[PDB]
Amino acid sequence: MELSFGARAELPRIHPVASKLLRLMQKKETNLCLSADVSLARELLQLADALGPSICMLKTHVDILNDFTLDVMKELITLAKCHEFLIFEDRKFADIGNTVKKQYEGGIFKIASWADLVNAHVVPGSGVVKGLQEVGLPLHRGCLLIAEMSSTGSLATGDYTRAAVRMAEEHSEFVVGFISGSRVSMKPEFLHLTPGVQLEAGGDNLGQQYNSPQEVIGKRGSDIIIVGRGIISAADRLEAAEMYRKAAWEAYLSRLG
Amino acid sequence: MELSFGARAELPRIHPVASKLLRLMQKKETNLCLSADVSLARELLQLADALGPSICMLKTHVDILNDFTLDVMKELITLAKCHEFLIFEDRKFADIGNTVKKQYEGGIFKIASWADLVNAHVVPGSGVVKGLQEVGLPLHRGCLLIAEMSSTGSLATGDYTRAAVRMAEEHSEFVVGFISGSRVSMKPEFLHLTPGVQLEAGGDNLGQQYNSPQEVIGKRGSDIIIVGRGIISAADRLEAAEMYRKAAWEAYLSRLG
Ligand SMILES: *c1cc(=O)[nH]c(=O)n1[C@@H]1O[C@H](COP(=O)(O)O)[C@@H](O)[C@H]1O
Ligand SMILES: *c1cc(=O)[nH]c(=O)n1[C@@H]1O[C@H](COP(=O)(O)O)[C@@H](O)[C@H]1O
Repeated sequence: MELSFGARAELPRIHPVASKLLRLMQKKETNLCLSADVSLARELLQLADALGPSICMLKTHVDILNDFTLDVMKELITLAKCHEFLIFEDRKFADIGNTVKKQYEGGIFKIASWADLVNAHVVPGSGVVKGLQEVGLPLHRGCLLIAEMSSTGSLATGDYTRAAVRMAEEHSEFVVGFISGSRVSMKPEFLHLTPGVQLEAGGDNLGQQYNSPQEVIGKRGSDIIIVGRGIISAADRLEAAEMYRKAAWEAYLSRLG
Repeated sequence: MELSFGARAELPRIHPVASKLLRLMQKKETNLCLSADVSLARELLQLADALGPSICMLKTHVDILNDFTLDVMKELITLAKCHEFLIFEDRKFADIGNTVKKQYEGGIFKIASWADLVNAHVVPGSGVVKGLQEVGLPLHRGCLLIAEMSSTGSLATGDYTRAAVRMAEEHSEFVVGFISGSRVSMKPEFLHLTPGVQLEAGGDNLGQQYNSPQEVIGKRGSDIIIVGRGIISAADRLEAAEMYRKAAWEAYLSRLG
């Protein structure tokens, strides 16, 4: 039974951050997450402001921003609130629980302070979730687990993927979904976000593989497309965002009915 | 056919960074890596200077330093050059090649500018290495691949571990060894570094598991112990560093002859 995003936002077991996301996706007719892979704060903020109305989420790698400051993140939060999107830091935590707690809370980035969502690899065991959870829980944050990767040679397959799904189910108080190439859980309260998405066929020279919105959302049953270069490399990033938005939304509509 | 660290440093296929590390290990009679998990630059620099004579390597998590600057790294390098230890940033890269490249060279940390060694998870496939290599090779750096983890429920086992070893052998121009719990390659050009080490049996509250230096170096055939809290939490950190050094060094001597 396929439910709309709006309905899924009202599921009994839904995390408040997931419900906030699903509600705005429904309101704005977007299941597009912009992967804002830029190195300048000015470009990041200009993108967030211009594309804000077209996206449900903005994915960051703050560790590549050459002029990061917490004030940059303050201005980002302002735009997120104004245009209604969540902020997802793609930190891909992959260390023991005691370490990731500090990497999430502390340092120069203070990620937990501005990021609605973060994600984690499951290779260290559930301790990685337990550690992030100690920080994220009171702050009403959520976490995505990396069940599959988009890159050539990915070891996130078979039993590895299954362990990711189990770990998510076992920590549903904080884990709100997956980074994956397709649906991996049948529980509707879990979000599926998919990177490796472009309108055109291809990859890059460093192992990335691309599939289309239609394939990923329609055929593979994912919820949200994550798109970097497909948008960022366009001359007009707003036009490109709209293109990806309409693709992903219609693919979702067709799956519904 | 086991060779001393001094002999391994001279092997024809040895990477320069590994050779430099092996020679100072022999000179100083230390196969101890200090895990300097502190949140203040002052404390990082203090520990590095005080414990420098006892260690072959200092392992950092620069993303937990509340007051990182590149000047703090310039100074760390001064101490490293004075006391003769390498700097290892335990960044645990786990993203696609295109992204890790920028995370290694760029952002606020400029890791590649100051870290002799970094490490990477193998889960994304070999693109994670090819990306890092593009930055590391020009800068004369080395990389360790994460073949096994110390934590409860680690998925870095069996075929995953084998994939890590193959990935290393196929990228021997940049990969100089492994993060592992035991010897996983029979090639003497590769280093093995093992975290999860304490004199006493135990673990932490978030999935860390500990084995002793004698078990890890002696029985399991690893080269270098990585120790954080075992030293930092002791009342006398110098005496603590010396106990771990002497344990690890004696275990190496006994295995050798
Ligand atoms: C994360 C996990 C994964 O499996 N694949 C990925 O590509 N990523 C991150 O998503 C973004 C893809 O951007 P693009 O290829 O559309 O430009 C990127 O930031 C990568 O780190
Ligand atoms: C990295 C990989 C691994 O498998 N296990 C690890 O513990 N780590 C890192 O090593 C350090 C262990 O420190 P301690 O438990 O001796 O204090 C820590 O920095 C962890 O991130």
